[PDB]
Amino acid sequence: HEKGVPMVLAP
Amino acid sequence: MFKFDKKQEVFELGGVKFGGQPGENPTVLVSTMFYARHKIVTDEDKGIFDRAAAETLWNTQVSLSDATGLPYVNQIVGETPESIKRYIEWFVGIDDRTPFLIDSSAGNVRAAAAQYCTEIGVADRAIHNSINASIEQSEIDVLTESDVSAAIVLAFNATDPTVKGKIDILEVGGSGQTKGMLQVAKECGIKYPIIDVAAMPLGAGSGATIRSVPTLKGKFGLPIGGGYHNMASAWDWLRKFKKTQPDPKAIYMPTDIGTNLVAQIAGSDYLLYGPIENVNQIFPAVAMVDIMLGETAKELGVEIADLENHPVTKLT
Amino acid sequence: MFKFDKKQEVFELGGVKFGGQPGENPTVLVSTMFYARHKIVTDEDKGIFDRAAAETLWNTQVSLSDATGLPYVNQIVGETPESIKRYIEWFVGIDDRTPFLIDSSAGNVRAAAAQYCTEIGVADRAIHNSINASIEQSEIDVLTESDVSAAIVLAFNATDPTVKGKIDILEVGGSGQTKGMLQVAKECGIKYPIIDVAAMPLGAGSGATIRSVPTLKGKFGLPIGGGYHNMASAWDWLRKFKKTQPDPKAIYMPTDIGTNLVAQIAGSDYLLYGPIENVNQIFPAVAMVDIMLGETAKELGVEIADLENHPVTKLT
Amino acid sequence: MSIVRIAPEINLVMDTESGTVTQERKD
Repeated sequence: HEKGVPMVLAP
Repeated sequence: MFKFDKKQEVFELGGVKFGGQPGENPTVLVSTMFYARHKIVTDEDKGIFDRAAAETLWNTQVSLSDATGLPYVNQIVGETPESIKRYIEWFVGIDDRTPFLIDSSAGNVRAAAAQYCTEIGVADRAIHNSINASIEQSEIDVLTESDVSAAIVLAFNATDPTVKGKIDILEVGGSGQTKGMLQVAKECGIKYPIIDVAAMPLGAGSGATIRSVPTLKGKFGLPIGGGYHNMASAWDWLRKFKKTQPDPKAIYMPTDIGTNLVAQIAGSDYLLYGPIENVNQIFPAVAMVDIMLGETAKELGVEIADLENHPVTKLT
Repeated sequence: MFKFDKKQEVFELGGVKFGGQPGENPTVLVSTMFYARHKIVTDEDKGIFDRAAAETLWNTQVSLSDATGLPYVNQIVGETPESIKRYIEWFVGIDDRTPFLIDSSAGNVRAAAAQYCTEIGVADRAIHNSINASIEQSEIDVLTESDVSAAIVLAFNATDPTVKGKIDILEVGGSGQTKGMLQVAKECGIKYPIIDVAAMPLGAGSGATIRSVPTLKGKFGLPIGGGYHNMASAWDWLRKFKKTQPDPKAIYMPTDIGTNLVAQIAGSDYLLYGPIENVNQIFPAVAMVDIMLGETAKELGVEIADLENHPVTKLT
Repeated sequence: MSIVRIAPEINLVMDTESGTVTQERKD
């Protein structure tokens, strides 16, 4: 489908 | 200033395109005639007005629409079944393409307005305003029998003045109902639902109105808009400050014409900019924010439907 | 309606806090005075001006800012080294806390003002308004000796009229290779770099101006603003249409004011709204968007710095 | 590059490098 940005996390 | 990932639906009602990515189609400026205490309406109950002096108000919006390229849609307000029937009868004889919101605060009139539109054949040009959460069983009956195919759904969640409330009244429904107001429309025969944000007064849920414009477009994709000038009209401080200064309308107009521009840049697709008598002040302000939106769209990769009649080309 | 992930830097300049998340801080309203063909200014070269009505134009903004809650900053505009020194001496002699932008087109005048403010003792207030790619070695060398810790970094790429072009002159550097303007300012003493988006005229770079407000703010974190009113004042179509209407100002002002509200909802932290004579029309309009921005701040999770003095609580 | 939050409820979010208004994937 119309996907989106991935979840920007931190280590 | 942004493009939407969720594929935006564009509805072409009577030569006017509702919907699309920001900048793809120009904003649809929806005027309002025969409203409460219009200076041309002499007999409000009987729908008797100055027919010669009203065609001049309409021809002012027609001529300025040809210069800026901004499409125009009427909104025929009425409060009695007889009045709104004569208002609709007049409008279709002076113009034969432009849609018209059959708006009323009383569900009986919208019931009467819907029957009349299909009776005389002008029903594909009629937008029912509005399918709110308080719609009764009788109003559904006349709407589904009628030939009205496009209607405005009011994203009003009474006990939830938040973005999640507006989504829930369209998705799951609120209180007093069992089905979402965006699905009640479908069973009413509305093939073209047009979401209304139901702008709330300033200081009582006005921030959720402007943040629902890019939220109810990136969640549903249907055309999004509403009457944002009600936020500056319900403002008590402005109603007091503007009286001290010598010109009350010199200060209120930039604020009243600022609610639309703020929501327009946030993704709004049509603007119930209020009385028709403000044509010469809303079109320059709205066509400016449409040049800004028509520039990012040309740069963000969005394709514009008719670039030749866009405000980014006619007015630049 | 935004909440940037990048932590926003708040700079306090004489009590006027620049920056923060949209809704955290009330919008700053920079007001140009002593501009070209100002009525008060009689000798544009020796800086004579009325000095009596000049207070009246400055007391009006203080009273309005004490009614709306929006911070006010002055922008002193001069053309000759003697004229600009005359304005700073007056302004510091009437207001002792509010900062000012020593604005001027010529480099030699801005350096003279920045050097003069150091000798007078008010240079923590100066917001000397130019760090542009068209900067000579003469101005940077005097700005380094002067005790001016704030400057308006202008993101103007003549070669690249895109949002990426705005980033590159700030980070990497364009015409005038290397030492981007955000990194020239650090090496000339500027401790509080305030970014200007360099509003391009409508039809050429006016889309990149509004999309740069959430772009450069979410990339650098520094306060973002600019003179968005220049987009409407330099519109060719509006000038022709305005002069035909019975009231030319009432058609132009909603468009001119709307350039600021459109860019304010995008995340702009300060607004160069033009002449100070337009103070009664920009404050109600900007304060209306701060109520809207001051409500999504309390919904998205932003923490308002001082709720008791925000326009969301002072008004409404 | 900035994940500008505009609607944590429906997870909607901006993407400043592309200009899109996307929906952050939990995946």
